Amino acid sequence: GLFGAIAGFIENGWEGLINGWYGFRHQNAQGEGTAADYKSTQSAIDQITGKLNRLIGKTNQQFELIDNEFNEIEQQIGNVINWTRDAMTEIWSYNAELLVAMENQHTIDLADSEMSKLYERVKKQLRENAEEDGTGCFEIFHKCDDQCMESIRNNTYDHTQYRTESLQNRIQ
Amino acid sequence: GLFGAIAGFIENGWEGLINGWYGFRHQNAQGEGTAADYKSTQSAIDQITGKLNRLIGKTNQQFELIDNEFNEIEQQIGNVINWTRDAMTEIWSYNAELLVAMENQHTIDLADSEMSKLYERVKKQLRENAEEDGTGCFEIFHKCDDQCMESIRNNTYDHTQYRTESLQNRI
Amino acid sequence: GLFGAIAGFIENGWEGLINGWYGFRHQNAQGEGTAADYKSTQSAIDQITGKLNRLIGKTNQQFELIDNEFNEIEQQIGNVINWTRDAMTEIWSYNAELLVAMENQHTIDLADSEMSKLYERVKKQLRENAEEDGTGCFEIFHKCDDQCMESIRNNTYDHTQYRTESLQNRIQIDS
Amino acid sequence: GDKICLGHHAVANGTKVNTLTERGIEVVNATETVETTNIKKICTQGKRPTDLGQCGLLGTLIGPPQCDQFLEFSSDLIIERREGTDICYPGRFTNEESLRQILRRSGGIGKESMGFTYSGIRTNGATSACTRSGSSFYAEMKWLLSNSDNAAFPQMTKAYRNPRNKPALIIWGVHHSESVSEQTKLYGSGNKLITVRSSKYQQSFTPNPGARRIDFHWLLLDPNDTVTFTFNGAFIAPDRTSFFRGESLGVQSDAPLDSSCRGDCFHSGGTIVSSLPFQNINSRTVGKCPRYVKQKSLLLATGMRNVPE
Amino acid sequence: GDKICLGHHAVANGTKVNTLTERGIEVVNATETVETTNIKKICTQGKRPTDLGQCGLLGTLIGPPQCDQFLEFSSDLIIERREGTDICYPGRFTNEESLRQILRRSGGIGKESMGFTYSGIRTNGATSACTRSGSSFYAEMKWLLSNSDNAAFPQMTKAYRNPRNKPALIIWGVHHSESVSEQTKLYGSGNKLITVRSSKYQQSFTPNPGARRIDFHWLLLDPNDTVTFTFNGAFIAPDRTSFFRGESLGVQSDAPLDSSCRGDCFHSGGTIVSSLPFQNINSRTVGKCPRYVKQKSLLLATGMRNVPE
Amino acid sequence: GDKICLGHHAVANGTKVNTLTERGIEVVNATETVETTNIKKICTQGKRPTDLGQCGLLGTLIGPPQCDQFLEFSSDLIIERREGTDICYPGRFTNEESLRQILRRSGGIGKESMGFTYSGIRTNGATSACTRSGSSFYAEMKWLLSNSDNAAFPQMTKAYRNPRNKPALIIWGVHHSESVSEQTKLYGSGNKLITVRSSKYQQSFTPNPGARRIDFHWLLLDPNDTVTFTFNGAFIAPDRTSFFRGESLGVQSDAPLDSSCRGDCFHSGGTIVSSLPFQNINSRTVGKCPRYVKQKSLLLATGMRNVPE
Ligand SMILES: CC(=O)N[C@H]1[C@H]([C@H](O)[C@H](O)CO)O[C@@](OC[C@H]2O[C@@H](O)[C@H](O)[C@@H](O)[C@H]2O)(C(=O)O)C[C@@H]1O
Ligand SMILES: CC(=O)N[C@H]1[C@H]([C@H](O)[C@H](O)CO)O[C@@](OC[C@H]2O[C@@H](O)[C@H](O)[C@@H](O)[C@H]2O)(C(=O)O)C[C@@H]1O
Ligand SMILES: CC(=O)N[C@H]1[C@H]([C@H](O)[C@H](O)CO)O[C@@](OC[C@H]2O[C@@H](O)[C@H](O)[C@@H](O)[C@H]2O)(C(=O)O)C[C@@H]1O
Ligand SMILES: *[C@@H]1O[C@H](CO)[C@@H](O[C@@H]2O[C@H](CO)[C@@H](O)[C@H](O)[C@H]2NC(C)=O)[C@H](O)[C@H]1NC(C)=O
Ligand SMILES: *[C@@H]1O[C@H](CO)[C@@H](O[C@@H]2O[C@H](CO)[C@@H](O)[C@H](O)[C@H]2NC(C)=O)[C@H](O)[C@H]1NC(C)=O
Ligand SMILES: *[C@@H]1O[C@H](CO)[C@@H](O[C@@H]2O[C@H](CO)[C@@H](O)[C@H](O)[C@H]2NC(C)=O)[C@H](O)[C@H]1NC(C)=O
Ligand SMILES: *[C@@H]1O[C@H](CO)[C@@H](O[C@@H]2O[C@H](CO)[C@@H](O)[C@H](O)[C@H]2NC(C)=O)[C@H](O)[C@H]1NC(C)=O
Ligand SMILES: *[C@@H]1O[C@H](CO)[C@@H](O)[C@H](O)[C@H]1NC(C)=O
Ligand SMILES: *[C@@H]1O[C@H](CO)[C@@H](O)[C@H](O)[C@H]1NC(C)=O
Repeated sequence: GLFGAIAGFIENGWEGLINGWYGFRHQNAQGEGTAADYKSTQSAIDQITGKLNRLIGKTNQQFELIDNEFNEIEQQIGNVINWTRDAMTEIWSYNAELLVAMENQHTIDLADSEMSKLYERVKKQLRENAEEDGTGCFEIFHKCDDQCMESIRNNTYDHTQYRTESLQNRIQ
Repeated sequence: GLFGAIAGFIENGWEGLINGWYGFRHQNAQGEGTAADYKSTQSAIDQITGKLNRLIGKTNQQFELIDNEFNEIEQQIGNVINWTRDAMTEIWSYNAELLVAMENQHTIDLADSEMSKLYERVKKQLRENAEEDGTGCFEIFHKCDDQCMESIRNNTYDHTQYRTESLQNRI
Repeated sequence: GLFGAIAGFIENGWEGLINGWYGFRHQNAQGEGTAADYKSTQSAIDQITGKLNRLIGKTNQQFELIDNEFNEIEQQIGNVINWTRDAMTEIWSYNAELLVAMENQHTIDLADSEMSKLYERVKKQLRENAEEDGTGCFEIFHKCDDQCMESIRNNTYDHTQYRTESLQNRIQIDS
Repeated sequence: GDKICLGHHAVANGTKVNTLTERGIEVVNATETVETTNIKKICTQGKRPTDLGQCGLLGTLIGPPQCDQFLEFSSDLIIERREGTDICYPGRFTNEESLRQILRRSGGIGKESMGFTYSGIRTNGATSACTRSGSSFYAEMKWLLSNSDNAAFPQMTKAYRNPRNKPALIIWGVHHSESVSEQTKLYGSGNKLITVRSSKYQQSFTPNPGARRIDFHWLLLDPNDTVTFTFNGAFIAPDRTSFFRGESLGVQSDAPLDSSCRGDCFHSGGTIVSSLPFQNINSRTVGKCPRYVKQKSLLLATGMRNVPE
Repeated sequence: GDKICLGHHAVANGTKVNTLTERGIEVVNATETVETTNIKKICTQGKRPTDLGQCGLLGTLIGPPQCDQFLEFSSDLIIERREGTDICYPGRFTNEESLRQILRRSGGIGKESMGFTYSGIRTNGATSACTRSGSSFYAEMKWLLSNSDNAAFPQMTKAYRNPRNKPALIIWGVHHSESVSEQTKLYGSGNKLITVRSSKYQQSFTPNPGARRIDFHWLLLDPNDTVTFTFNGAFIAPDRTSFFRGESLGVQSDAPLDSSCRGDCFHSGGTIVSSLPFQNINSRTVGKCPRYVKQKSLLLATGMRNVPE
Repeated sequence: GDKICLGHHAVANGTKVNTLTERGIEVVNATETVETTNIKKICTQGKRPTDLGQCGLLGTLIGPPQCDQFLEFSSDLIIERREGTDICYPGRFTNEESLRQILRRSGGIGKESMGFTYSGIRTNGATSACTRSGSSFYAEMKWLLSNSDNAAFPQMTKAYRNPRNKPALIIWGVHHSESVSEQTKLYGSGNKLITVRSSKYQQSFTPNPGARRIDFHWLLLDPNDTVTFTFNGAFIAPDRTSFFRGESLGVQSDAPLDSSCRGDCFHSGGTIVSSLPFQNINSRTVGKCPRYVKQKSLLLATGMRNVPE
């Protein structure tokens, strides 16, 4: 990853995230639980779908026979054909090796940016009410139940409500 | 898309921003005010031209006739020429497509990058005097008049001179 | 320069950092000092060696002579061959041009990334105990001797250990 | 302390792919881009197919017994077979592959009578080599010879002007007898010159006895243009001329026809059906085909890095 | 509280472009990369053209009436025309296309005499197929024939050493009479034999009486090298050989010439003027050209993503 | 006030590379991908070379004196020189180039007797151009003529069945005499003809007397298949036939061999040794070669953006 989230500061993936691609795992007094952000999963799937749209269902141009495997042709022309054919294959094999290699690179990093973005939002959403732990967690400084953790995922977290309270906790 | 600023955490552009590519919009005691930025605007067009200088005005190779339009040549040979020629078209139509599609993706992501790069230059410069919306605004916790706003714009803003004041406003 | 670290906020590179690729430079009460980073140098180099493997020492294509350079072959087929060869040249000169120009665009930005990643690693380590100065340095709000500096470089720095002092240096107002 | 943690998904069974810097890096899910699944059948559904079988393509022009079925064939997909031959009486078409390629895209042929009539000679020249319940000849040709052995051949001129709106395929032949006596016995004595002239073609022919053959020659005659023949023996006359119906694709294969599968990309070993942009099945394809590559497989990532705990 | 906000420009006038991820995303500004704007003219400014008109290219070697002002020409842009003809009297060149191809890059021709003087024979054989003031012949050629009707043509040798620094294009002809009777009239009676022998080229010719035609054959004679003509009749001998000037580009077209536009990319119906990398105008071009693609449009972004207010 | 900083390395003066958006941007380290250093020798180490010296490649099949020591050979690397000649006596091969193209990948050749025994003719025809220690004509050929001058040469049939594992290379020659008279002196009067027939191949040849020459022809006989020669004169008969060994590369060069450098890529001017993807040395190469590009240098960044202090 170029953004340093997937296989970066985030230790690993979650083998129990069936809901989507990226999620929220919260810990509180109520207990542990896991959700999944639709917006950032969908944003990432279309960019992969769009990649396959350009590569699949391509209309190809017609090509006719230039040689003859039953009654063989004048070997001057014949060999010229073979020679050309061989070069054509080499160009395409090179391009296929490169297209995929190049596209896969962009795919991996694109999924990583998505991780980075979602993290970025939550960071800015939480303002001065939480501190990042460095492995992808936010230590919320005010007591925050299942309804409260909801407001973060649902992206409707009024930070003012918990500021004075979680600030006092940040000094002690 | 990659950087998350343009069509990301920043809502939209400004059709009123005619003076340049990227800029600042301050609100305070003395009305509105919009002003472009040079370095980052300049930097971005330095790059876009670079792409153009690599595509426009190329020296092409010379190619002679191999066919004959008016006196149809031996079909064996012509069909070979016609195969090769169409095969070449396929390779270039591919390249053209993929080059233009590839270069374009890079243009989109580079331009989003210049926005982020600038946004972070500012974030750092303000230190603890301002917080963040997450919509690309910095809530400044002291009185910054129009002549203060410009210090920020061109990297002369001294955060220490407003720090003590700012910190108490964040409480 | 996508990640804005190299040729961005980090003013310049250090001509005297031959120990490695990306590094640290501390300034404490005990003087000045430079040390390099293995984790992030190696991450970059492995991804650059990767590119060389991809292009250097690749299996070449079989080539055979179709022309004749001693007794010239019939003119018409000679021109078709010449035309075809020159198309190949145009094609491969295009590809190489672009392959390299793209691998070089990715190399520079990949390098910038590793600098930015390490920077963000250190930023998170220090937590509330330091501030960013905008030039790539951290103003550390507590005493940090050689052992302390060492712990940061090799990721064992314990922020909770120094937090209490740092806050007494950052918030220079009454609460 | 209450915490909220962000993170991505992973599977137990990732797939390996290649990037610009990594080779063999593992992703959540991937997709093959190289087709390797072949249908061992020529997929003719939708098409109007022609399985020439025993009949060679150039054969449909002259009409040996093998091609009686396809004298005026009509298709948009012409399947040649290995056992197919163009002639029965020994002899070879000149610039034959050029003609083959033209016939492969022709849409089939429609034969039209050239309207030649001859007296003073015999036009019924048949041979045992080509039997159709007794000795016969190529069904579109006439073997012109003297009324009796050693009788002189009259200097003849025959002209055909193309009344259609599309070019006309004109085939004639030069019969080379066995001995010098053979040639004198069927035609005159002396030099037998055939001359064929149109407004963009002039060619002459001399028979070469010593080894018997009918070598066939062709020209494409434009609308409202004339072909003239001037000869005095050894000449094999066209009865009918051919016109191309429209468009077709020519395939060479040993694969059976199947009218239940549909496809548009063909080769000697069957049909390639695929949306995929590349294929490793066969490099020598006809029709609308995916680009041929050397790799068995090239997986395209459709998911992030797989980082299991 | 006071605040400073960050942003970028926008428009309503945004162009839809294609990326690896999405077809039809909107950017601030774009710029077409495929050229579709044709000039219906051949662009001859800065060059030195030679429009051949009624004169077929190879006509410049032998000199039928159509090609009289093009016998020696200097040019870096040779333009063939649909109407151009190589001949006046029925006949054809050997490896004509090969010759055409080497003539197109010649830089034009310069003509020099071969020092051929004849006696004991006639030199002035004309025909009604080539008219200047009535019966005429090929201007760079001599039709040699017997002193009277049925008179015997003498056995002869003709040598010519290339004096120059570059190779010479020697063209000769063979005359094929209407009949044996006619050949006996023009030259002697009996076997007629022509041998053209250079140090790198041997090739016997015998005339074949049957249809009136003159076939032209050719070689490149090297410096210091000698070509030798041994013949006894039916020989259309050259009066003049031809040397190439430099480098030229050959074009085939129907477009008129224009000396007020500059360009290096020519085709069937004009000239492509562009700094763009690709063109969608014609798959068949000559000179220094952008690459033909099949897309009408491939738009390159020259601005950021457009998100209007 | 303690502080820790983050940074990267730099050198005094790095190297300039090109990117997508900038030209000549300095980076810490870069490497070359285009090979321009040529080794001016044929690097034969590991291979078994065959420097054909004065023997032309095609000589090896018919056997002129310059090829006595190459009538049979084994090689994975054949090196043709400019001074090689295939003939001893005027005349060309037909298809000379494809025959070279086939021989250049043969892996060498081995000769076998066809075992033609001849009755009632003269076998020992000789030329002084070919005379040597061994025999007075091509080593692998027999010049067949009449028992005496002007005597009639009988109509004759000779056949050869390939008894082997792999296809045979069958060479025959056609003799064109100096004159009609001379053709009569060697083979008798009358029109002459040569026919050659396998199950793939069928071709008729007539001598064209006028300028002394021997033109050679060839085919590839299937294993188990028979070839057939029918002829009444002017026939140059094969004594032996060639069989290809394995796999070779064929180089045309004027550079000396060197048996102390490993080579895989070859061209007219020596050897390219390089694991580089591209080369700017020579566009016409043979073997496992870097692709030819028209650029001198393409620098690839092995390091980061250099920013001096
Ligand atoms: C006369 C005709 O139209 N067809 C003949 C055929 C031809 O005359 C011949 O192929 C032309 O060269 O010959 C047939 O021949 C009988 C006989 O001919 C002798 O010359 C030959 O030496 C014999 O072997 C024998 O073939 C034939 O074989 O088909 C008869 C046919 O009607
Ligand atoms: C005698 C000569 O050098 N040229 C003749 C020319 C040739 O002999 C002939 O073209 C070679 O095949 O014939 C020309 O004449 C007019 C006349 O020719 C008769 O032979 C023919 O029978 C008539 O129909 C009529 O065309 C000619 O003009 O080409 C005369 C020329 O002098
Ligand atoms: C008879 C035979 O098999 N070979 C002759 C040879 C042939 O007659 C000739 O190559 C057929 O084209 O001629 C050779 O002899 C010397 C002699 O030949 C004259 O034809 C020529 O004018 C002179 O060079 C003269 O010396 C020959 O070797 O070429 C003799 C050989 O026996
Ligand atoms: C050009 O290549 C083709 C295919 O590689 C060659 O044909 C093959 O080789 C032999 C015949 O010599 C057969 O056993 C194979 O079945 C052929 N394959 C196909 C697909 O046709 C062909 O011989 C080559 N041409 C020349 C002139 O060497
Ligand atoms: C190869 O393709 C060219 C197309 O450039 C063919 O030439 C065209 O012929 C078609 C009819 O067959 C006409 O519609 C066009 O007017 C022709 N165009 C030109 C520029 O000549 C040509 O026929 C093809 N060659 C072979 C051997 O099939
Ligand atoms: C095909 O291209 C090559 C040039 O790359 C021609 O070959 C040579 O051309 C040079 C011109 O400077 C001359 O020295 C010789 O005529 C050739 N020598 C060698 C070693 O290749 C070739 O002539 C071209 N073919 C045609 C038909 O023009
Ligand atoms: C992982 O990828 C595979 C193939 O890339 C997907 O398999 C396809 O699944 C659909 C059903 O949803 C089938 O109809 C197709 O036939 C499959 N395609 C192929 C090419 O085999 C699969 O859906 C993906 N897995 C998950 C969990 O999304
Ligand atoms: C934007 O693109 C348009 C159309 O290609 C062009 O006229 C103009 O030069 C470009 N630049 C600006 C700044 O408008
Ligand atoms: C840089 O790359 C080159 C390969 O061209 C290599 O020889 C050199 O040792 C590398 N490293 C340095 C530090 O120069």
